[PDB]
Amino acid sequence: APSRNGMVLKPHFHKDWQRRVATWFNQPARKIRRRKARQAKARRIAPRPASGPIRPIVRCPTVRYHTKVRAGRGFSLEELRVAGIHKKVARTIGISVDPRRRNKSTESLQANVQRLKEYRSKLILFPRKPSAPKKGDSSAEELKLATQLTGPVMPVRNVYKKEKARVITEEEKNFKAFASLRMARANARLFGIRAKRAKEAAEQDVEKKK
Amino acid sequence: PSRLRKTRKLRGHVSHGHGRIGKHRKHPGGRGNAGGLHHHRINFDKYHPGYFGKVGMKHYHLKRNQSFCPTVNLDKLWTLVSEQTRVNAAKNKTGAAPIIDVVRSGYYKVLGKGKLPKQPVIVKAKFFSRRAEEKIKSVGGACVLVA
RNA sequence: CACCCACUAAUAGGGAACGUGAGCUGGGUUUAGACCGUCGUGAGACAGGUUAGUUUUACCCUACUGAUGAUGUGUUGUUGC
RNA sequence: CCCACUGUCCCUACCUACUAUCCAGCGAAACCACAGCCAAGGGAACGGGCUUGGCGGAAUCAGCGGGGAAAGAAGACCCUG
RNA sequence: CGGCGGGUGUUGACGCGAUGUGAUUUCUGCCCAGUGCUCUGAAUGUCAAAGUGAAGAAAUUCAAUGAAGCGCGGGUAAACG
RNA sequence: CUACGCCGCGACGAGUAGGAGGGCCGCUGCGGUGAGCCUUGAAGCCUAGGGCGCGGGCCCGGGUGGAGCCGCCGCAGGUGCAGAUCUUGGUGGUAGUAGCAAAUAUUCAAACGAGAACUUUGAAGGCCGAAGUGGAGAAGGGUUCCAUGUGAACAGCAGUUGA
RNA sequence: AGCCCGGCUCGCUGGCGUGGAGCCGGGCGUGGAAUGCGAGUGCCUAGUGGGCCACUUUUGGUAAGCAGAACUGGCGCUGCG
RNA sequence: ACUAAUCGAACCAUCUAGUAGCUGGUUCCCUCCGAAGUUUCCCUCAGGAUAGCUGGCGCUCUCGCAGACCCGAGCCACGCA
RNA sequence: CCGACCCGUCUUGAAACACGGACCAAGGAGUCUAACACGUGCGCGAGUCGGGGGCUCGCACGAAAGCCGCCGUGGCGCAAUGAAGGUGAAGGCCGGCGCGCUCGCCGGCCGAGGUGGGAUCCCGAGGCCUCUCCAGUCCGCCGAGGGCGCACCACCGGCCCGUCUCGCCCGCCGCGCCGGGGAGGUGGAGCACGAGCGCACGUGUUAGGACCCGAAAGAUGGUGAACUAUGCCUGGGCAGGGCG
RNA sequence: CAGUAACGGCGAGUGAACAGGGAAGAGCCCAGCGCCGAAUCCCCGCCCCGCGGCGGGGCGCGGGACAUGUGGCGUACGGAAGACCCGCUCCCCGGCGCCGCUCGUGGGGGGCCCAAGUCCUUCUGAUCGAGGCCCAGCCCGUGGACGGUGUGAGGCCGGUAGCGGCCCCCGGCGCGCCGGGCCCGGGUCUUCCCGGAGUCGGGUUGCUUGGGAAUGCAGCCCAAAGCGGGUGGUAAACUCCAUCUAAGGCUAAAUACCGGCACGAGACCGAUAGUCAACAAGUACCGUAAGGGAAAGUUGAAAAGAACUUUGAAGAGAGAGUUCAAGAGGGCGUGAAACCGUUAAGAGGUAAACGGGUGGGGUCCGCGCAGUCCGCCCGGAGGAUUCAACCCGGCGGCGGGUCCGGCCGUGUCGGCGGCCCGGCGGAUCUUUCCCGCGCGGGGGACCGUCCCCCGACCGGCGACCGGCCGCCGCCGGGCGCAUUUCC
Ligand SMILES: [Mg+2]
Ligand SMILES: [Mg+2]
Ligand SMILES: [Mg+2]
Ligand SMILES: [Mg+2]
Ligand SMILES: [Mg+2]
Ligand SMILES: [Mg+2]
Ligand SMILES: [Mg+2]
Ligand SMILES: [Mg+2]
Ligand SMILES: [Mg+2]
Ligand SMILES: [Mg+2]
Ligand SMILES: [Mg+2]
Ligand SMILES: [Mg+2]
Ligand SMILES: [Mg+2]
Ligand SMILES: [Mg+2]
Ligand SMILES: [Mg+2]
Ligand SMILES: [Mg+2]
Ligand SMILES: [Mg+2]
Ligand SMILES: [Mg+2]
Ligand SMILES: [Mg+2]
Ligand SMILES: [Mg+2]
Ligand SMILES: [Mg+2]
Ligand SMILES: [Mg+2]
Ligand SMILES: [Mg+2]
Ligand SMILES: [Mg+2]
Ligand SMILES: [Mg+2]
Ligand SMILES: [Mg+2]
Ligand SMILES: [Mg+2]
Ligand SMILES: [Mg+2]
Ligand SMILES: [Mg+2]
Ligand SMILES: [Mg+2]
Ligand SMILES: [Mg+2]
Ligand SMILES: [Mg+2]
Ligand SMILES: [Mg+2]
Ligand SMILES: [Mg+2]
Ligand SMILES: [Mg+2]
Ligand SMILES: [Mg+2]
Ligand SMILES: [Mg+2]
Ligand SMILES: [Mg+2]
Ligand SMILES: [Mg+2]
Ligand SMILES: [Mg+2]
Ligand SMILES: [Mg+2]
Ligand SMILES: [Mg+2]
Ligand SMILES: [Mg+2]
Ligand SMILES: [Mg+2]
Ligand SMILES: [Mg+2]
Ligand SMILES: [Mg+2]
Ligand SMILES: [Mg+2]
Ligand SMILES: [Mg+2]
Ligand SMILES: [Mg+2]
Ligand SMILES: [Mg+2]
Ligand SMILES: [Mg+2]
Ligand SMILES: [Mg+2]
Ligand SMILES: [Mg+2]
Ligand SMILES: [Mg+2]
Ligand SMILES: [Mg+2]
Ligand SMILES: [Mg+2]
Ligand SMILES: [Mg+2]
Ligand SMILES: [Mg+2]
Ligand SMILES: [Mg+2]
Ligand SMILES: [Mg+2]
Ligand SMILES: [Mg+2]
Ligand SMILES: [Mg+2]
Ligand SMILES: [Mg+2]
Ligand SMILES: [Mg+2]
Ligand SMILES: [Mg+2]
Repeated sequence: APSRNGMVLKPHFHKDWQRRVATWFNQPARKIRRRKARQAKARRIAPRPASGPIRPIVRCPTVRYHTKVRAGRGFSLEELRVAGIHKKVARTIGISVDPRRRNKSTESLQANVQRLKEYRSKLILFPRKPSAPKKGDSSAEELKLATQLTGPVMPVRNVYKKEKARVITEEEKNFKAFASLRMARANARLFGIRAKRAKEAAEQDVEKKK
Repeated sequence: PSRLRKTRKLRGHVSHGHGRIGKHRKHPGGRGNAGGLHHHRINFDKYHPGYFGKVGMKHYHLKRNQSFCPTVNLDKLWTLVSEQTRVNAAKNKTGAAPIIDVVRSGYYKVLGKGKLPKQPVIVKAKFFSRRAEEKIKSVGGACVLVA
């Protein structure tokens, strides 16, 4: 029964909830097990980076997040093609590939291919037979310069272009931002019906004289 | 701490603070929000008006991200840059005005509450309100739009 | 309750948890079976009729009925008021 | 309803067996606020307790069915949900 | 639950199945308005889905057609009554 | 003058349901602390022993006991019982009472034996009376069958007897 | 927060410098009955939501320790003479 | 009627600690404050919500805090009943 | 000697001829989770919070504690209003101008208005002093009046969003069934120089077994015809007399 | 995200997804279309190498499957075939011998071992208790977890710590070799080839979902297309756009775990509790069955478990004995209450019991029984360092222009002092000196906090401290040995 002022509450506890209760007493144990697995994997892939393959620079989808940028699943085939890396050799040398990702614009394409070229420059390649260095790398730069990389490879970072203070011009002072926004909304709203009315007026015009 | 509760003081009193006449029974009045239109109608009308009925248009598959548009007021506008920026602009001999990117700071619309200090500034925003634009123009600034 | 027969001095009226069921009886009402009449579409109902239908315990306390005893007169007995 | 028959009755009596009874042995249960003498008063309008009076004498035995509104069952009647 | 499954049925109207009344004797009267049951579809009214036609750009709308049943018409009380 | 302390003055004091405060009231366990207590005797229990507090309760003496226990500052509860025809266990009155009364019946002597109404043997008097209280099976039981021994418990008295 | 002087505003009202309302300055304390008392204000909130009785007023009823109202007090919740 | 002492729907386990506006119970001490059986609405009349009555937490203010012993040196608080 | 009926409970009313209670011991009933609301304590504060993850000899304690900061994603708060499209919270004075037309173009200032109350604070004429005086040195107390007024209250204005009524202007890379603005009412859980966030505790309400015990019932899946009811199969049994 | 969009007698109630941040991260294979002399696969005999999960190689005018389609290439990310150019780039499989010894320090499994008091004196039935152990303190400690042992034990024993030791077995990591397989990769151009049907979709019905003119699933009816089809959260027509490519298949990790095997732990319970079950417990027992289902721990350190005598037929007693204790005697630790027996005291006709007030008796308590103490002074009779004041030494307290330092707080100057030779930050400006198209990352300058410094001025010695003085106080050692001082 309600009692004086209060919030109308609707608990979702009518469905025998006590048979399905997930306690978290194994959370510290799970963290320990995950850390042990991470360390074992890092030991298994000894000089290779612990986090794994390099990931592409990827802009977040919706209008809420399109100002941010993050790491994607894998580099696109167009990026690999213009960077000169085979799509079957990239995974061997540690480059994640995403065959189902497309490149709508050219700026993201170019950013990801400079990322690929920078990674390829920073890559140290061990020959299959250490006694027979065929085409990988010189032994000088892989004897002591080889080191397991901790953290994501070339972590994706949001960059901000700083604009220096400048003199405001008369055109910028005379721009009407609110009026422009209102008129743009009105034009986008009435674009179709204006076209239909113009079409009807043209129909009347092409036969007004008879 | 169970030692700080009324149960430790209600030992020895037969009804445990629930009365001898009305007692403490299972569910007098119903369970939950029962009888909100019949025998709890006075409580519901008194404290939760508008509770019953439908108002407005329903919209399937609402995506909050589409309508995401955080706002910032002009009184908090200058807090988005460093103090160095404002003092340098104030003491600048030339009429150079700093650029404030509220989209960079995480805001899409600039609202017009408050007042601005008397110094020009360029403001980059997705949307502006009419009074915000007027107050920015008043101090000799400019409003520029971004997408 | 009633009514009649007969006797009689008279056949007055009442109470006691409408005295009295671990006192009885169980004829009546008032379970379950069943029949009739009326009512109800029906299941079924009827201060309407009819028939058949388990009446358990006292050894406790008191009361009462009887039966030993108890206190005092040193013990004990007889006769007594 | 009639004949016959008879202790159904007038109107009760006597006898027999087994008990009950007393003893040796053996040995429960129901029930139990505390308990247990009355009259009147008042009181939840029928008291064992309270008030006012009557009064009150250990421990017991055999019976008894007036009381304990006795025991047995969270009334089956009636109403409410 | 289901299978062309099973019982009556190793049966066939002097047989199976469903009712009422209750030996024999003597009788079993009137009522088909009501509610049931049943016979006939006769132009027939209503009547779902599907199908048909039309309008529309389509969704859709409308119209035409018209199965049982119900209405309409007979029978029936050892059907309820 | 533990200032969460101490001191002064004035008025006031009923209480169900209910609310609040205080508890140096009480139980159990944890973190600290008492250079705490204890086989020269812990807990528990008993006590015509001495006291303290309005009270919840607590301290000390004596006895029993034989290995653990407590104060203070915080923390945490499965934390306080007279009731629930409460649950489990134990024990009274009733009460040495009701009762050991369906189917006629026992008696004498002897033996064994510590012990005989009940066992065994003999004698007598009775009963079942062949549709049996007789002689044998089915189902069911499962060793109850047979011999020897015992007299704890059981055979609602007893037993020297017994399924 | 009273009274009395001036002055200003009004798009209301209007013969009128009218009326009304508001606003702005200024001056008036004998604090404009008695008595008593320190007031104002917010949040959260339990229990209760069967009542009963008495004086008096009062409705129904022959009446009721009946049923129903008004006022105050009480019992409930309260001991004491 | 009977269906393993169970029948107007057996027994066993589980859903299940089913629900109950109804009955019963509800565990230490002291101190302070202290009720209601009334209003309105409810398939409401043995129950709730609601206002009232209660408690707790406060907060905003008023009289001043007087002379180190002592000693006042027309006018005597916001406001309330 | 005086006083003293048996407790618990429901009840207007219990000592009741109202119910439970023979006695004793042990057990025995408002709990935990979640979500709210308000109050209180703590930290930080227009912010706050790492709770999920990760890094640290992996582990007696330690399943703890510590740290992250381009792990603050995100939650809550910092903005409301409208069904929605959407829109979205600064005014007061001195002026020169159209015509200061109840209004349009700018300057200079200041920065959420005003009235009435308002703790506190400030100024303060005049008083209080010693062995006394004509003459000023330093500060202490009382003080009529006056001033700035916190929080909060009442009121009047102002601003934002919705919706009506009236009406006239303005803008343009789209001259539009375009966009913007005003005045006067009215609807809002608004603004009007933030108060929240996290943690803990208490109380109250609620969903959960929900203070403890309690139905008559309902559902699912199994076990029973050793009793009984009935059908079938295969066995067994029933003196002596009368009527005729 | 979010108790949100939405569903809901729009009531009670129900209720996702996308984006974002993380844990983990892995991709692929057919059919078809095609090309390749079926290139393919199974079985059976023979030989050799092997056994340890039965494989490898070779042989068979040996069988069979298979053109009603095996294998190789190839799969939507396109693919194939030709040319032209460029690069030879190096794969996996099972052993032989051994390293780095597998690795947070053994990789796993098993076995056996590794410090130090039973020292002295005492308590006790027994002690693991108590006191001590000169050298800074008994000994070890990388071991002071735990358990056992007649208490309570780091050193008595097992263990515990330790990148401690030894032995046995098993598994995967590189090199040289071994047996054999193993067949070309990329770019450009040209020519070709490209897809899953009673399926999608539509109607209807039923269930389901938050899915609302119908989210998903299924039954029935209809029944496809190929610039096609699906989706684009309101039914429909036209139109543009976006996105994917259904009706075939496989795939580790992050995730779940009240059963099982083996472990570790706990602010949990402590024999009516905790599992029903601490024990011959799913046992005894109950029911025809399905099924239901308990109660029940403790002598003692050690049985040392009462020899023997005596009465009785025995149970059972009286002695004796063991033990620290049988006032621990085989359901035996302790041993409450209810209830009962006996003893002692008191009392008794208004049932007991109770409150207040006394009185009597009784058991105990009070070291009760000649009643306290202690400060000063007076008087008496005795002792003794030594009383005061001075000297020396030590230590404290207080004060001192800072006497002298050490400094401390707040400012104030030149920055000599730091992006080489001091930091950290800035939504502040830049090469107009430096490596990426006139388009980045560095390096600089400036600013803010700084840092230690060279020094000075202001306030102060502060509760941040020292040295000197001055005063005072205390203590120790002298002298003071008597009208002082003390007992
Ligand atoms: Mg109370
Ligand atoms: Mg009680
Ligand atoms: Mg209603
Ligand atoms: Mg009678
Ligand atoms: Mg009687
Ligand atoms: Mg009777
Ligand atoms: Mg009768
Ligand atoms: Mg009858
Ligand atoms: Mg009969
Ligand atoms: Mg008798
Ligand atoms: Mg009487
Ligand atoms: Mg009843
Ligand atoms: Mg009943
Ligand atoms: Mg017949
Ligand atoms: Mg007839
Ligand atoms: Mg028809
Ligand atoms: Mg006829
Ligand atoms: Mg009181
Ligand atoms: Mg409890
Ligand atoms: Mg009890
Ligand atoms: Mg007898
Ligand atoms: Mg007898
Ligand atoms: Mg005979
Ligand atoms: Mg026989
Ligand atoms: Mg025998
Ligand atoms: Mg016997
Ligand atoms: Mg009530
Ligand atoms: Mg009345
Ligand atoms: Mg009451
Ligand atoms: Mg009162
Ligand atoms: Mg009174
Ligand atoms: Mg139940
Ligand atoms: Mg009631
Ligand atoms: Mg009651
Ligand atoms: Mg009553
Ligand atoms: Mg009572
Ligand atoms: Mg009575
Ligand atoms: Mg009764
Ligand atoms: Mg009752
Ligand atoms: Mg009773
Ligand atoms: Mg009881
Ligand atoms: Mg208890
Ligand atoms: Mg942590
Ligand atoms: Mg964010
Ligand atoms: Mg004000
Ligand atoms: Mg206002
Ligand atoms: Mg509340
Ligand atoms: Mg319950
Ligand atoms: Mg139902
Ligand atoms: Mg049978
Ligand atoms: Mg939220
Ligand atoms: Mg659901
Ligand atoms: Mg990751
Ligand atoms: Mg092929
Ligand atoms: Mg050792
Ligand atoms: Mg030990
Ligand atoms: Mg040890
Ligand atoms: Mg070891
Ligand atoms: Mg749409
Ligand atoms: Mg147990
Ligand atoms: Mg015990
Ligand atoms: Mg014996
Ligand atoms: Mg002993
Ligand atoms: Mg014992
Ligand atoms: Mg005794």
